Amino acid sequence: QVQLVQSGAEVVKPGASVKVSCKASGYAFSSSWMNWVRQAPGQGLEWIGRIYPGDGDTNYAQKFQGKATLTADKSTSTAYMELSSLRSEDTAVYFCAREYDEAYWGQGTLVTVSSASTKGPSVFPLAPSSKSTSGGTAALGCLVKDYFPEPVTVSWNSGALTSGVHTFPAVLQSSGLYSLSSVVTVPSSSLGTQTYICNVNHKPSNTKVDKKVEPKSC
Amino acid sequence: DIQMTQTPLSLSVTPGQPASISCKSSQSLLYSNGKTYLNWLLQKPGQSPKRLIYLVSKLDSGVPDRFSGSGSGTDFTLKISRVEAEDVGVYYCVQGTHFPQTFGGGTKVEIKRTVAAPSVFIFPPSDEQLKSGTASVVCLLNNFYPREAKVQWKVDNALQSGNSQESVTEQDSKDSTYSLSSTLTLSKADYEKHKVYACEVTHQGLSSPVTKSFNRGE
Amino acid sequence: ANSNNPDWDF
Repeated sequence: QVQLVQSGAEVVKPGASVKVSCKASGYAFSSSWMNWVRQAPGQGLEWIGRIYPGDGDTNYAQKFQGKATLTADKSTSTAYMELSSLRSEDTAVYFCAREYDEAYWGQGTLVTVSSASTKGPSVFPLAPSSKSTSGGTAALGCLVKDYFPEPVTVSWNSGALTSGVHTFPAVLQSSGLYSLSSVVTVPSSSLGTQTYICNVNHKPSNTKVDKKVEPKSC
Repeated sequence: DIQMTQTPLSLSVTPGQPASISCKSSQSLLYSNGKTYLNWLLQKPGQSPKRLIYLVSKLDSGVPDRFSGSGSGTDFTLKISRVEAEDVGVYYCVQGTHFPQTFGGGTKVEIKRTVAAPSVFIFPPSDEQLKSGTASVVCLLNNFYPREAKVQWKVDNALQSGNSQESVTEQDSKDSTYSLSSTLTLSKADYEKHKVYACEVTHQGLSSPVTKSFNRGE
Repeated sequence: ANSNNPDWDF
């Protein structure tokens, strides 16, 4: 039952540095190697380095020598990673991972290196009406508009509703701000008795919003 | 650094058909140790990688016997005797013999199912958003295949251009469909100035274009 | 055994 949980996404001005954590559990932390990997937007996966919590020994790939510092805190089984003198091209997803008899990767952390300012999103409801009801089913959803940077996670009814859910990838607006939509399909017959709420979370801006989606008419 | 190239970059196959992906290495992955270190990874749309095979042909735990690896020293191939909806995603081969470990470019696997015309839904702007000055109308093409679809916006019968954005989802892991959202945005000023908003859709599964619309009145 | 990537032995 190996398991790795990383920290939320973060934004950082160019030149600064960032610290990313990775709690481990279900296995002898101070005895297993902990690898770190980067996944570029369109470019692939690159190995970064590894730390051995035991004697704090560390290796690195020539590329990240002096740019990435790995440190472990066996007191809490939490290997860390710090990235210095970041550039806009360092923007990516970074994973921490085990590779023994039970390989496992954290869910990754998105680090956006940008000069732009963090902004929380506005959430508008996509209301069920006679225009979004097919044959016994109805489509409803939430519109998460004008935010920066990525990402934004969306769940319905706190995770109890996942069937029939589609959360579209973000699109970049002329204003330089992202915007995405999330929708679900449910029974038309349940619109007056069930409750539909979309939970929107935007770590970078510490925004947490809850919107109830009631029907309408056209 | 041992470079790893995969082929093809993309793959489209009908369910139940076989599929093979190849990886070439600059040098042999045979170590002084009698073993050659090479794994295969699968990254589903919204997940982290998961190892499927290691030591060229050793299947991880709980991995369908439809997956099998082979290869001598510089050429390796992953084979899926029977492709299934859930096999969509991106596959990567990873080297482990030399230093540092490197990853292949990756191969995207798409399921080729039967055509399905999209269900079309339209969502009027919410009062909240209108009250804040802007108005965005959403069109939803749900559960269709193949992916290429055409949507145009008509305001009072005048074809629109330059004021909308569309996003397409990844292929569903079950029905093998796609979903697309087109978002027309405009100032509250502009929104009031017109009466009928129509979303016109064209797709291989439809004989003639479908249209969904509403009257700003309602 | 591989010394370039020890954690690949299990």
